[PDB]
Amino acid sequence: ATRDEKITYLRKIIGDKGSDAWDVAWQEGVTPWDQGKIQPPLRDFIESNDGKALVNKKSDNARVLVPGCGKGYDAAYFASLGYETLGADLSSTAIEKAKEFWAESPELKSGKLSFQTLDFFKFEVPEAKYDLVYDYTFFCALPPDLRAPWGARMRELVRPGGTLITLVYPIDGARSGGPPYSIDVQKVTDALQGGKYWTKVLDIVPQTSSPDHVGRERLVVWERIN
Ligand SMILES: Nc1ncnc2c1ncn2[C@@H]1O[C@H](C[C@@H](N)CC[C@H](N)C(=O)O)[C@@H](O)[C@H]1O
Ligand SMILES: Cc1cc(C)c(S(=O)(=O)O)c(C)c1
Repeated sequence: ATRDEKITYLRKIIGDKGSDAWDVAWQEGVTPWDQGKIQPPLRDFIESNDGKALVNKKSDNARVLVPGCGKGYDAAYFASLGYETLGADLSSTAIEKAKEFWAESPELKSGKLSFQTLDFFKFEVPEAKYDLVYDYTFFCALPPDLRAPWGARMRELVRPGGTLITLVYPIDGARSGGPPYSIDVQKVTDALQGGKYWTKVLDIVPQTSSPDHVGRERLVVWERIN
């Protein structure tokens, strides 16, 4: 019942079952990551002018992908802004949980918001790709040997000139624990760039962070270049 127990039990299935351990933890209720809401830094950036420039540039077909959406809080936020948003998670339970949590959302009924059980590493990239991708508590969930494929998949999922927002969390330092892995902007930079493929347009410390997130989180905005 203790959070530390739930993390220890979670890290035990990931060692025994691997990627299939995520749907196991979702249906078993062991979801110590679920905060019920989007992180404040995401809203403040979008409502800022540095973020406004992206929301006003938004075309009438701007597509947003939220890998590892969980219950799809961030995905529902981007749909509320007018984006054709897709929430993708490996767990079919989580996708079913997101569809209940946002059942009354006008965007789920209209189709702007969509929740699908997809594999970030396996699903077919749409031809038009994605104008924006948001990664929170997904890169830090992947084991270290999957970060390079993560950045490789991000290079093809984001269209040229598109945006990849990465809320780097948790920035805990030398903590060698499993999920959630301690990450920094450097680890995200190495995975994304294999000035090769991306441009770090913004790297900021969020003004309004969750209290447990203070000092362990940075919002980084990447642009896909040629
Ligand atoms: N290869 C994958 N493709 C898609 N989703 C994945 C993959 N591996 C793990 N996940 C999902 O990533 C999520 C990680 C969780 N910490 C959820 C974090 C989620 N972003 C939240 O804020 O609640 C789980 O829902 C997993 O099912
Ligand atoms: C994948 C994953 C797992 C856990 C347990 C947590 S945490 O909320 O407890 O820190 C986070 C943020 C991500």
